Amino acid sequence: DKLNNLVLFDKATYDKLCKEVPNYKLITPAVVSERLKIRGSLARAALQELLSKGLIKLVSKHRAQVIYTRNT
Amino acid sequence: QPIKLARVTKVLGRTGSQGQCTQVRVEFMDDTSRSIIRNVKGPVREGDVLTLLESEREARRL
Amino acid sequence: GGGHVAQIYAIRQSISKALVAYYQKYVDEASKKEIKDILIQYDRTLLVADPRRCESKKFGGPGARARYQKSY
Amino acid sequence: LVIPEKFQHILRVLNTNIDGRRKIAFAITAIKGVGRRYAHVVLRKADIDLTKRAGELTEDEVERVITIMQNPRQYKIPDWFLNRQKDVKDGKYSQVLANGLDNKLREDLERLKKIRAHRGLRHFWGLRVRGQHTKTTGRRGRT
Amino acid sequence: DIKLFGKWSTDDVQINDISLQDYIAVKEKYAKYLPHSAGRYAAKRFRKAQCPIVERLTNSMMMHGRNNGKKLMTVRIVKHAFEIIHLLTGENPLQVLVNAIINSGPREDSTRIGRAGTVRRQAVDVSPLRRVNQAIWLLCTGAREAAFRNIKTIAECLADELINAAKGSSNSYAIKKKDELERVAKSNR
RNA sequence: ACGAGACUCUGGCAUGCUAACUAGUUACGCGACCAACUUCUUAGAGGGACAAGUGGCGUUCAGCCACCCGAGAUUGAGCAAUAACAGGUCUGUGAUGCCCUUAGAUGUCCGGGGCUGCACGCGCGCUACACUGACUGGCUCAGCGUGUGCCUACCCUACGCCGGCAGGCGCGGGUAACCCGUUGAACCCCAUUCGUGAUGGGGAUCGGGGAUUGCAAUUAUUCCCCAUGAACGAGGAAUUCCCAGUAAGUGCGGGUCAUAAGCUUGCGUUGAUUAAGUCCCUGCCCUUUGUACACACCGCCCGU
Repeated sequence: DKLNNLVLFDKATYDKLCKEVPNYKLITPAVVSERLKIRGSLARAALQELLSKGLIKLVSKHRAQVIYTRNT
Repeated sequence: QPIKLARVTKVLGRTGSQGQCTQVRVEFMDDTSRSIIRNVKGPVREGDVLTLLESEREARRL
Repeated sequence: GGGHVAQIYAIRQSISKALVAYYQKYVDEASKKEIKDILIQYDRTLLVADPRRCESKKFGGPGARARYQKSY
Repeated sequence: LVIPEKFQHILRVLNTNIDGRRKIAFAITAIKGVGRRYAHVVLRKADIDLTKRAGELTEDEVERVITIMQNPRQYKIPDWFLNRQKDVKDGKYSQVLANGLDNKLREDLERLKKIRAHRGLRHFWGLRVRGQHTKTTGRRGRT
Repeated sequence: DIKLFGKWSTDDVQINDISLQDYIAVKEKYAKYLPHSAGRYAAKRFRKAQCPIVERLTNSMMMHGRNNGKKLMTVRIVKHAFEIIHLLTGENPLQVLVNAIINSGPREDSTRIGRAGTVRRQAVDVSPLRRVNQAIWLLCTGAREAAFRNIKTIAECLADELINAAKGSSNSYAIKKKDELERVAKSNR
């Protein structure tokens, strides 16, 4: 009974849900997985792409909850 | 329903067909100190402080 | 030695005890009591390990206290 | 970390018709000869990693696995990876496909019934053929 | 430089009263940086009462037969993503952190009457520890079932666990179950 | 005067003691600037704990409760009072009292049917519910113990034929803290993982690769893999065991033996929800009481 979410990557729809994570007070893979009801691995990939963009620093790794933070 | 601090003076014992309640006597410290008895449950150690949220609950003995 | 609770917390037992012996045999007893008191007043469980050990398989049962099922 | 592949509401591999609800690449129970250590070995031999995004995995890797299983005897790779090996009627391990065919051949019960043996009836009644004890324990098999 | 943890301290948290340390008691060797102090809480009664409620909270998830007692589990749970939340909050979670659970607590449980009759229960109480931690035990079951066959899992409930830990106000769920039972059995006064 | 206690064995503790060429090591030490009077393991003449200190309950007695201190504050077992029972054993014993069958001696001889059925007539047994269950093989793990001629012909095991390892054959060591072995096809963990539970998560049979080599094994000996999908997540009436290193999970070793275990006897390893109570059920004991019972309530006993 898994829900149906829009996962297709489009010229328009792709750039409408990727800029909605930082619009929340509590922004963690746990909060996103319990509230927005999409895989937490997608949120982990999103924060990995943010780390690739160079605005944060990776500290440690885990299969569920990873550590990515900043000191600036 | 006031909150009163009382000290256990003596532990009487248990009751029930198989034993499921505990009896202690608690005395008030700031309410014109007098001796009131009340049944109790769980670890209520030797002369600890039992909190009375009410001054009317008694222990029906035997 | 294998076992986390064994060699861990034994590293702290060793640091406390080596400090104690060093200060006692080298400088004085007063500095020993001060710093040792700090270390072993942070926690007690250093100087004392659990005396608990596996106990003998007893009489007519699978283990120490469990007994084989009785029929009538 | 992006891929231009499009989500496919209908996907077809081996003409099976089963309820597609969960993820893929280890729910390949519909595929008969891939998975676990052998598939891991093949994928590691192909020199691929796990730097992509899970959830959306296509089926090309397992297609390549079956392609290599089409000619598995050329490279002398350890040959205890097929299901029915050293069977009569051939000295090799040929190809078969489609469901409704494999589950029967998991029990090749024609010659062992033809020989007038207790083995045919031991296998046929759904009972033991090696002797699993069936009076107090050992009651599973029909419920 | 005797500051508790690496972040807290014992020099600014004062109540100017020495009668209300029944929930948080950090004044002696019992203060713990990380709760993995080993020990046996079933050796004698009044010893699981002597537990620090943080340790009882985290350990009392030792239920099922396969996840029972394993202290590596609880220490990993309370370390993982707690290390994250400390640097991710910055502000004080103290408000909710105290203000849901640690005075959600009930005020009375019940006991059996006479020698027979399973239709009502005589209302009693305990000095708050046993009743609060019985609510905590039913909350262990409740938070489990909020994870057990559910969506929010273990090793990620750190907010709610700090709530279940700290100090004094009312928002809980299994505790209001206990309060429904409270009123029902309290109709016998 | 016995029994109880004491006692014996066993665990738990030493900046102490007695010393080890099988554990353990210091600046005229190399194979490396580009023969420490003995302590971790082993085991001995000793020490240590006494309700001893404090507080509170107790004709201020015996003692009880709690608390420091402490390695440890009712701490595993063994042994265990006359009378008892027609309890079991004559199939453990030229241990042992005679009424008394048969030749088809309850002797031999890899010899030889069953019992290894399935409408169950019963009893002891073989088994864990999710990021906890198991794989990355990416860090030094445990035992408790066993191991080769009076009999006797039967011991425990360290490389290669090589499919992917016990292993059909050559090979050495160990009568053992010397070898197996710092216990040679094992943690429970984990970059094969479950996003909310029939999937990857724990196996309904049942087939191949070379089988340890036991005439037989099937009418009891002998590996993991293809993922082939089994009410796939707290259980008629009745109930058995259990209070901290209980239970339960888990493997290992002894006995039986041909390395024959699903049995038992021990051993570690992970590790514990509940209870520090009661006499309600089943019983037991220290009293008083009743009895027409004494083969002792399964008694005795009344009625056409």
